[PDB]
Amino acid sequence: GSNQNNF
Ligand SMILES: [Zn+2]
Repeated sequence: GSNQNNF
């Protein structure tokens, strides 16, 4: 799967 981190 794809992963995204938005701090
Ligand atoms: Zn993955």
